[PDB]
Amino acid sequence: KEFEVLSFEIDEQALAFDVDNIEMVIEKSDITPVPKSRHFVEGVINLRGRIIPVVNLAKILGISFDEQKMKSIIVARTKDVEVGFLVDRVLGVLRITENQLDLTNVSDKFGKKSKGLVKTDGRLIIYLDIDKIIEEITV
Amino acid sequence: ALLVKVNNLVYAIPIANIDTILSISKEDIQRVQDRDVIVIRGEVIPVYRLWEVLQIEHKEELEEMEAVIVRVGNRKYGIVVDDLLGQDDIVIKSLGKVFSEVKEFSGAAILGDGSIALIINVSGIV
Amino acid sequence: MISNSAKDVERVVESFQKGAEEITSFVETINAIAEQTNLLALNAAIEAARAG
Repeated sequence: KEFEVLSFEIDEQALAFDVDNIEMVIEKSDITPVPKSRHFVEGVINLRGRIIPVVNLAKILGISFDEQKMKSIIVARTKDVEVGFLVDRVLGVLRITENQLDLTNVSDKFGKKSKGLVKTDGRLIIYLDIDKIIEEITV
Repeated sequence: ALLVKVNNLVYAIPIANIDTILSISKEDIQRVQDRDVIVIRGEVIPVYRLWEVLQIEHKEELEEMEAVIVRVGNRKYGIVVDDLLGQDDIVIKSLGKVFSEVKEFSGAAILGDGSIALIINVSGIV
Repeated sequence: MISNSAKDVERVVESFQKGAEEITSFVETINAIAEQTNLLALNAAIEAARAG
């Protein structure tokens, strides 16, 4: 099936989740600190009249990062909640095909939260599932 | 609420519960065999430093500090704050579902200049 | 006579350095009284605002 996903990297590792689950993208400016915050969250911002949490994606997944290099908040959108994910550079919208999609995630930390792995143009773009990632951050 | 600031961050204090607002000296404050106390009117009040009970980095050096005495049940504890912003009747919103474990705040809020301010729970700090 | 007159400038200069520390402590007191009046008024106000 022809799914169109939002492509972006963290420490030269490619990732992506669907465009279906996107609210917007912004640059981090004054994220309000919440005292006694769990290790993977930065704080909260007001966007589109709502109070959006800004999580730090790589600290949920279990992968490397730099917090002065990372400066892009990708704001997501499910029926349940809208949450921003702080990361590095962004690429943009990519239509993927099932023919170059593999389901092997046996050795991955976030491999039961990954829909697959897209082997497009010599890159290893891992396809995430927003739902199961948001179920982990909730308390 | 009475809007107060620490680290230039807005924290609202429920007006109804209060008992007084007092600027205390650094010489007075003492410890007995537990956390900090202050002898006020010959009575002993358990003083607390907002930034300590919230676990946030703050100023090192002593100064003459402003304290708000808040009442709970049949008693009352002291809350030390840095600066006093200004009162207003605010709108309480939810803290959020990533912050469920935090007991010190009952609810966030959007102020008139668009600033975010959390509202302190009077029974959340011991 | 310019000796005696110029020495009488040091009389005015050392009279103004005495008056400067004088007025400065009187103004540091008007700061204290105002900042205490501010905290006192905000207590009347905070205690009045729940008294019906």
